[PDB]
Amino acid sequence: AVPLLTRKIVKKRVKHFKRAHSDRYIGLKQSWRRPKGIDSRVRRKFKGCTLMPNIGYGSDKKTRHYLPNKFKKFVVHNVSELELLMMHNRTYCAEIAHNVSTKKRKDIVERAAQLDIVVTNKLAR
Amino acid sequence: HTYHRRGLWAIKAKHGGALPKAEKPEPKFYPADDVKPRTVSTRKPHPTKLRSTITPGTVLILLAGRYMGKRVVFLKQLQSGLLLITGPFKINGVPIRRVNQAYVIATSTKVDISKVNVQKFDDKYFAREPDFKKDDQKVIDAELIKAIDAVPDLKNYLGARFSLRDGDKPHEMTF
Amino acid sequence: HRFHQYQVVGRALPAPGDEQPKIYRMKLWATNEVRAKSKFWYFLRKLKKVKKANGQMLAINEIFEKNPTTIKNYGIWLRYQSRTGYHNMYKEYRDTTLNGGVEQMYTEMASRHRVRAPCIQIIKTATVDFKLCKRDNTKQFHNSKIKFPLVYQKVRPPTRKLKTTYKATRPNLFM
Amino acid sequence: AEQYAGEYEAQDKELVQLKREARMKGGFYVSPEAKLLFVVRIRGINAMH
Amino acid sequence: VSGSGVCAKRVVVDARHHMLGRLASIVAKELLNGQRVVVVRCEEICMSGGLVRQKMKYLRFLRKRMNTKPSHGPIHFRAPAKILWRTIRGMIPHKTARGEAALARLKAYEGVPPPYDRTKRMVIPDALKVLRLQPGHRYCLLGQLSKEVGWNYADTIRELEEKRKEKAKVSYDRRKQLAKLRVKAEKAAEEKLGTQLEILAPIKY
Amino acid sequence: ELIYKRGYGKLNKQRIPLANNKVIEEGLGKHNIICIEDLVHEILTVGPHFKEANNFLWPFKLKAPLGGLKKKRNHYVEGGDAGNRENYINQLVRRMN
Amino acid sequence: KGRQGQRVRLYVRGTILGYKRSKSNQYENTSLLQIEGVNTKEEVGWYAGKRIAYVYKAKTKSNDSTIRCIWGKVTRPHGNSGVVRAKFRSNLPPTSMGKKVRVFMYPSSI
RNA sequence: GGCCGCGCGCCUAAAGGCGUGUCCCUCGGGGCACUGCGCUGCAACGGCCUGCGGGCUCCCCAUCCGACCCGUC
RNA sequence: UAAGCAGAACUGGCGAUGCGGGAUGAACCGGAAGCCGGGUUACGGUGCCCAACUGCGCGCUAACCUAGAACCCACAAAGGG
RNA sequence: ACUAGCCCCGAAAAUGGAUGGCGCUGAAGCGCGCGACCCACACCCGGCCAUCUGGGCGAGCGCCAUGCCCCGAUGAGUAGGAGGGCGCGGCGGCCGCUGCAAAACCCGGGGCGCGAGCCCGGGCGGAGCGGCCGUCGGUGCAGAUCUUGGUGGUAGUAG
RNA sequence: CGCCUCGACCCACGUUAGGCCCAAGGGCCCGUG
Ligand SMILES: [K+]
Ligand SMILES: [K+]
Ligand SMILES: [K+]
Ligand SMILES: [Mg+2]
Ligand SMILES: [Mg+2]
Ligand SMILES: [Mg+2]
Ligand SMILES: [Mg+2]
Ligand SMILES: [Mg+2]
Ligand SMILES: [Mg+2]
Ligand SMILES: [Mg+2]
Ligand SMILES: [Mg+2]
Ligand SMILES: [Mg+2]
Ligand SMILES: [Mg+2]
Ligand SMILES: [Mg+2]
Ligand SMILES: [Mg+2]
Ligand SMILES: [Mg+2]
Ligand SMILES: [Mg+2]
Ligand SMILES: [Mg+2]
Ligand SMILES: [Mg+2]
Ligand SMILES: [Mg+2]
Ligand SMILES: [Mg+2]
Ligand SMILES: [Mg+2]
Ligand SMILES: [Mg+2]
Ligand SMILES: [Mg+2]
Ligand SMILES: [Mg+2]
Ligand SMILES: [Mg+2]
Ligand SMILES: [Mg+2]
Ligand SMILES: [Mg+2]
Ligand SMILES: [Mg+2]
Ligand SMILES: [Mg+2]
Ligand SMILES: [Mg+2]
Repeated sequence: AVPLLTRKIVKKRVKHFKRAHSDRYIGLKQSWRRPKGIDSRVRRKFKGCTLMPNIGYGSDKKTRHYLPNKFKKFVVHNVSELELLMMHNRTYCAEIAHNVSTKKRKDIVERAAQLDIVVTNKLAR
Repeated sequence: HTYHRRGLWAIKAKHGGALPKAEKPEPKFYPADDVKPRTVSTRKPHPTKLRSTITPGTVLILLAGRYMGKRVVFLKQLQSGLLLITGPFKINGVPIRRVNQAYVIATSTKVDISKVNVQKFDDKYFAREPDFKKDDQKVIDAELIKAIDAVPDLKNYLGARFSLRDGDKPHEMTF
Repeated sequence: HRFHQYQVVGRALPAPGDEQPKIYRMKLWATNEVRAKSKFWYFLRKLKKVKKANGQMLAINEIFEKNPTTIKNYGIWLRYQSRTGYHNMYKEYRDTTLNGGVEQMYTEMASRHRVRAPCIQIIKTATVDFKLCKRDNTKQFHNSKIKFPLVYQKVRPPTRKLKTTYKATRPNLFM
Repeated sequence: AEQYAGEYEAQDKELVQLKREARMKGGFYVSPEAKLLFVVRIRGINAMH
Repeated sequence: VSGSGVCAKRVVVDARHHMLGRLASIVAKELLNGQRVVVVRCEEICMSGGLVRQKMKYLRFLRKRMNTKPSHGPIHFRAPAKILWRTIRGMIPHKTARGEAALARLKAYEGVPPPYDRTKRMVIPDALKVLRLQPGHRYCLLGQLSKEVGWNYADTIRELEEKRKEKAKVSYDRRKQLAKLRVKAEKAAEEKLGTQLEILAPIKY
Repeated sequence: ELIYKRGYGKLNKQRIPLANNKVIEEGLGKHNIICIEDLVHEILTVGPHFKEANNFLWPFKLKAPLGGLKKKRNHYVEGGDAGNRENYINQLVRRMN
Repeated sequence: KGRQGQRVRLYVRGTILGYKRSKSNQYENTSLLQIEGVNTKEEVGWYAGKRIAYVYKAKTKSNDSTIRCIWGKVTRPHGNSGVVRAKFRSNLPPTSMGKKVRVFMYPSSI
């Protein structure tokens, strides 16, 4: 429907915390790992080095988990799970699960149009 | 720095204010979320203050828009707060327009416009929605060209655009 | 003025031994009153045997120049500490106030002898008639037909708005 | 508040009269010692005794 | 020190009788701010301290050299314009691309080669020797120092500069005749339109 | 000016702005200090309830002094900042408040 | 002289010097700008609040135009000699330092 | 630089605002005041909306500033 | 003899700590810290590198020894003119 | 004659060299002042996240009460401790998906979360898989001259 | 040297213990569409 959220969504950091030295080594993955070496520049927070996540970066409680379309996401797998958003259609949007087939996607997209529930990936498959 | 609510009087407004008890005033749909209804706001936003150097008949240089630098005579300040200006349309080709108080500079040169009628010109006249506009413009210059001819060289002054040249410091110029 | 002259008055705390102690006065040069009282208690402790904890501060008053529009000759007797030892010296100055002479004295000691303000004790200040001046460079300005040119002009714009990085010709200056 | 405001004056003024009278008869009037301080910390909290 | 702010295509500075390090300081700020600077007559720049002090300073600099490969080591330029170029480079972050671009906006010459012989050459007031140095203290000219340490084009610079000054002296005589003609013209044109120019009288200088 | 612009009370160990007189009443009313003028009078004229009034005041959080200092490392009589200035604390309060 | 181009000039030319800086770090949220003719901190106050435009030519066309604009305003003086601090909608690219900026008079108090 | 919750149930006035009675204050004109119930998210205007438009947490490059290789004793 | 040596007393610090200054540096000076916007300071500075005066004012110095130029600190003496 | 400021002599090492460099001589040096300015993650005001402190909410029109709302202060961390979460594989239950295409894998695709991670899109592939509650475990890798396997530069070189 | 598939306006030398000056702090330009 029309999103009920009116407070502007601000992000303290639209940027990922990539694991230190994952650029240097192919086998190191980008998922954050807290450095723990005794001499670590990144652990010791020298300027110019990789940044470390902390609780001060957290987002406003009123706007956290809201998608860019100002709705909050709920993943459905069939029609019955989609019926649960009819009373929350102004605050929640529906995403059809990744493994739901094209036949059932038609049924969920039809029922959500009747109920005025927004489906984020209704044009898929 | 006046304290309007300096005294607990509140009765110089409603002197005969001893009045009786107030009388307080199907949806066909229920919105599923308690949304406070939107009523019109009862706040008066205190209309904008005119710059003290802008007085009726004073000359203005336009600072932006398609008429940037046009030397123009000031007529009136509209209810919305935009100044009413005319070129006049004969000398510099600037028609009757309303301009923001910013984007103009008030010079110290003045013109008498006392015997000029600018009454039908107001915010509604400029509502976004022409032959009669040509007539109104035509009948407002001939009431103003003569007063421009009254002062020597004022006609060629109003028909020239203001510009900054080499070595010109806008923060030192008197205007 | 950087330096001010103060008259500081104090005494030892009235005790049953005396109960009407003697009064002590000093003329001290300081930048404000708090620094004048501290220097007073410094000399009372070292010259008499009364320190601030056993004493009372009675009065503090600033002395002013009688005629700050004439030029006086000012002699100063001082005590200063060098890197190796203590020495006393006599200095002479020309100023419209004795405040200027004391500022001159402190500046000269800092330059010619690298002596800072703490290492200086003003023994005596006075005004000297031009007949009795002792140091040269004070008598040579007692000429009634004093005449000379200005050999260093300091070519500069007046108010820093007229400053430019480049100029079209070299300055002409003469004396 | 009226009483306090008028008490700040006649206290400053009285000290002006007392000092003048002391000079009038040739003496010194000693002002009462200060009873109040305002104290502000000017150094940080590192390396403290 | 900030830039001139004069925002021209290029400023031509007559370097004669300026202090070397004070001139280089101002020019370096101009180049770093985006101005193109052309410095002419770099052979007559002045350095405080006479020839002897300045000459041994260069000789100590001439001592510096990479022991294992001198053509890699410091390059010791002998000309006055390249000496001033290196003095300015020392005041610029020249190993960055910004300082590389800044130093590319500087042109330095000995004498006044064309077309700058017919353009306007300015001066820097706070680099001029007459305002910077006491009249009794020693100093030397850049060309004299350069001549002492290996520069060999001082004679051709001097011969060219004499030829230029002859041509400028003739152009000066012609300009004086045209100025006297101009003053007569403004005198005759003053009465012919005497009434119109009344408003110019109080601001006539 | 210190108590008006930077006045905070201690109510239940909490730092409460003295925006109205009810805060001062509910803090120091039992000592016959009703409003912000009584509080100012008690502090300025050190009275029978200075201990209760002063301790009720949360320590003032002054800004960095506009215009700077001279030398925080030595005394005021040496040309620095530390120590007793006795009247020039008012000039210092002007720039820190 | 018969010239072509702009007929009037209602702006003064500023040059971008850089960023708010110390000896060891820099801040893009404010730029340092030198305005022609402004030589003192005192006469900077006239220009405080005045709108500023940085004009550069991009590589593609956007509205059948190859020129882009970034808008800012003069915020305060910087130092004693007329340099000013300016805030733009987006931080200026460091490549723009040394280039020209246009200082208008659009918000006028006089 | 960040924020957007007085006004009307009397009249006139674009609107800011003015207009009642009482006691006191003097030296011309104000001051402190009547206090009765209710309702109670600041505005104006513009350009644009399928486009060479807007955005981007993605990719590449440029520039300025910052930046020494991790683990270990 | 001394040592960036070896050993004790009180306190602080580094180790366990980033950040601003001392060009650079575990310990020196300032100051300790969630992610940010605006204002102002500390130490230290305002010719360029480098943000901020070639600012206002008085003297001293002339180094034909690489004159001199920031606590710790990166040296200088007796003695001479 | 003595005294003390700056300056000079006294004053010699090995790569070429360092008031940090360029340079500076009514200094851009030394001593002493004045006014402004620059400038830290320090101080002040404001927003947001978390920790801690203190409160409000039933003859309930009443609530993930393990919730929501209000108030104030606070936020460095090796060794170490603890809490709350993320992920892997089973078992007991519950709720589902999939030949109208499951798992795995790939992608300058789009997002959510401070983060561990998660969700979706497009492709490949062709038969299985997931989420929630409880419980259990051979349960999370960058190092160990770590194990096994595969692959580089060296290198079209030594020869 | 040979051979060809945003008005971007402005020229004195020289000296400052000297050549009216005491900064281009000027001058010029329809500067006006
Ligand atoms: K080890
Ligand atoms: K499980
Ligand atoms: K050829
Ligand atoms: Mg994110
Ligand atoms: Mg899928
Ligand atoms: Mg300390
Ligand atoms: Mg600078
Ligand atoms: Mg050679
Ligand atoms: Mg300030
Ligand atoms: Mg300081
Ligand atoms: Mg200390
Ligand atoms: Mg250890
Ligand atoms: Mg360690
Ligand atoms: Mg700030
Ligand atoms: Mg100077
Ligand atoms: Mg050092
Ligand atoms: Mg000796
Ligand atoms: Mg240095
Ligand atoms: Mg905060
Ligand atoms: Mg912590
Ligand atoms: Mg640990
Ligand atoms: Mg790839
Ligand atoms: Mg699984
Ligand atoms: Mg198992
Ligand atoms: Mg295992
Ligand atoms: Mg492995
Ligand atoms: Mg490991
Ligand atoms: Mg190995
Ligand atoms: Mg192997
Ligand atoms: Mg191999
Ligand atoms: Mg071979």
